[PDB]
Amino acid sequence: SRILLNPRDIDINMVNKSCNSWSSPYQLSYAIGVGDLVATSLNTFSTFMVHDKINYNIDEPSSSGKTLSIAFVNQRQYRAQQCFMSIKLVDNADGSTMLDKRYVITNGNQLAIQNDLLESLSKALNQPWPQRMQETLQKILPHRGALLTNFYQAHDYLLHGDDKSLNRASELLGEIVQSSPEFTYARAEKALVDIVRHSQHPLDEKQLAALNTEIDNIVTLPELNNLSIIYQIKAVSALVKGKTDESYQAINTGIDLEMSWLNYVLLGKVYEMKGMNREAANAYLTAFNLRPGANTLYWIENGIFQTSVPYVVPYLDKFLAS
Amino acid sequence: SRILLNPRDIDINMVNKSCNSWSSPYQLSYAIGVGDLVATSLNTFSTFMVHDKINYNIDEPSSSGKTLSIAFVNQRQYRAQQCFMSIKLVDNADGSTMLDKRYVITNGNQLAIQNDLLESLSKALNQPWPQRMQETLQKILPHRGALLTNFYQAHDYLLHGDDKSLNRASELLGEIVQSSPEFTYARAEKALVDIVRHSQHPLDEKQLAALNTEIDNIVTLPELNNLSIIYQIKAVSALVKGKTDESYQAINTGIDLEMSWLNYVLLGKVYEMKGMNREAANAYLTAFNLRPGANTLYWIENGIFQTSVPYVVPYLDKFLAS
Repeated sequence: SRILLNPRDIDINMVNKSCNSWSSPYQLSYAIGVGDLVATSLNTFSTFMVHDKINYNIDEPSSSGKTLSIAFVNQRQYRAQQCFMSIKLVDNADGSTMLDKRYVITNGNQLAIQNDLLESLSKALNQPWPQRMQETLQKILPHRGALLTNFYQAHDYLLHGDDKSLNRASELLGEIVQSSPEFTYARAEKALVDIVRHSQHPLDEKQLAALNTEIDNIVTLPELNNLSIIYQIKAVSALVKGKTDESYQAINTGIDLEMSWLNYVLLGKVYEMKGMNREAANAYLTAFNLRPGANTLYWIENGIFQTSVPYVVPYLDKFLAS
Repeated sequence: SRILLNPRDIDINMVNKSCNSWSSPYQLSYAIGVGDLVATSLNTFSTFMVHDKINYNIDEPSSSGKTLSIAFVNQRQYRAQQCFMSIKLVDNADGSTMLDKRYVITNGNQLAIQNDLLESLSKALNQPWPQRMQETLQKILPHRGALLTNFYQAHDYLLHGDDKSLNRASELLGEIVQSSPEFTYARAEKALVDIVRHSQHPLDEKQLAALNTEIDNIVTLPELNNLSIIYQIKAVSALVKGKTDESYQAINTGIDLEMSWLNYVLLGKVYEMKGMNREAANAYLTAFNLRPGANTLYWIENGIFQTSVPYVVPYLDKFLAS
C-alpha cells in the first residue's frame, strides 16, 4: 500500500495568503501568475509534470516527488512590516531543500525575480529551457516591471472566470493596452477575455461592433504567430459559430503550443459540442490535474457554455464528494 | 485521503505469463519488447507519462488514469492450443475499454502487429506520433518479422542485465548481424551490450582487440546519427575511461533523444562518478518509476560498477522494504 514517489512530478503550493489581514491583491496575483507560468512552462517544455495547486485548499495524498512552495513571510521587526516572498523547492523523497529563495518585490524588479526563479529552477532540476520556450516568453512578457504586476492582476481575474471577474479583466487590460500599446500580448489576453465574455452572453452589443474588430485585428498581428493564445481565440470563435471541426483543429494546435488547464477545458468544451462526453470528461479531468480547485472547476461548469459536472464529469463529481 | 487519477499517466501490465507451463520464450520477449517500445515512445514523444510495469510483480496504489494490459489467452478448444496476445487499454476513471485487440503472432507479422498497436494507441489517445519518432523507428526496426523476434529476445537479455544474460545477448546479436548485416541497429545493440560487459569485467581480452574495433566502427555509422543508443555507448565508454564530463554530456543528449529507464540509470552512474549521490539516487528513482522491478533494480545495483542501494539510494531501499 506504499505509494511510489515520482521525482518528475511536482506540486506547486501557496501559503500565508494575505501577509496581514484581508487581501491584499498586487503581490498575491503576481505570485499566482508566476506559479501558473512555472507550471505551464514545465508541463509544456519538459518531461516534468506539474500540478499547480496554488488555488487548491485540499491536502490529499500525492505521488509528487518534489514540491515548490510560495509563502509570504515577515521577519517580525515591527508593525505592518514589509513582506518577502519565500520560494522553496523540496525533494519529498530525500527530504532535501533544492532551492531556497527570498524575494523582496519592488515595483521595478517583477520581471527580474521571475527570471531568476526560472533560471534557478532550470539549474536545480537540470532542466535547460528550450529555444521555443525562451522565444515564447520574449513574445508574451512586457519589459517594465509594473506592467507585469498589472498584467498578472488581469490574468488572475481570468483564472476566476465569473462574469464580474472577466469584466474587470477586460477593463484592466484596456487600461494596460492604452498605457503601453506595444505590449501586444495584453491585447491578445484582452481579446481572449472578450470572446469568452461574449460567448456566455451571446445576445449583447457595444456600439456594435466591436468585439469583431478586436478579434479581426488580433489574429493578424504577425507578432502573435505561433502562440497558443491565438489558437484559444480561434477555438472559441469557431465554437461560438458552431464550426466544431475548426474549433477542434484550433484547440489541438493550442495544446501543442501550451499544455495548460485552460486548453484542456476548451478541448473538453469542443468534445461536448462533438457529442463526445467521455472524451470531454477526460479533458476536464486533465484540466483539473493541471490546476485543481474552484477556478478550474468554475471554468469546467461555466466556461463558454454551461456543463453539468454530475451528468457530464461523473468521475470528478464523485471525487469532489469523497 | 482520495487520490486523484491522472488521465495522462499510464501503467503497462502483463498477465498469463507462460500460456501453458514454464517459459516459453519467443512470444514473451516479443511482448516485453513491444511494451518497452510503447512506454519509451510515449514518455519521449508526448506529454503522457508511462510506468512500464511488465517486470513488476507488485500491486500498489497508483494514480495512473489508464492501464494497458498485455495477456496471453487461449479460447480452450483443444489441448496445447495456440495463444493469442490480448491487449487492452482501460480508462480507470470512467471504467471504459478504450482499445481491445486480439493478435495472433505468426513468424511474419511481428512488425505489422506492433505497428497496428502504435496506430491504435495514437487514435485511442488522440496522440499523433511526431516526425522524429517515426524517423527513429524506421532507423531502429528491421523489416522482416522474424528479425524482430530475434532482436527482442536479445533485448530481453539486455533488460535482465546479469553477466550470463549479456553474454547470451551478445552471441544472439552476433548471429542476427551475421544473417542480416544491413540491420545496423542490431550492431548498435551488440556494441552497447559489449561495452557494458567489458565495463564490469575490465581486465579481460579477446584475441585483442576487439571491442575497440566494434565501438570504433559503430560511432561512425552515419545511419545511427542522432539515436540515443550511440550516446549510451559514448557515455559508457567515457565513464570507463574516467572522463566524467564527457560521459555527463553524452548521457544528457541521450536523455534528450530517449526518456528511458536505462538512460536514467546511466545518468545515476555518472552522478556517482561526479561524487553526487543525491543526484544519483534521484536519477535511479526516476529509472525505477519508468520500469519498476528486478531488471531495473539489478541495473541500479550492478550496471557498469556496483552501487549500494542501502547507502546510495536510501529512499528506494526503504520503499522496497515497506
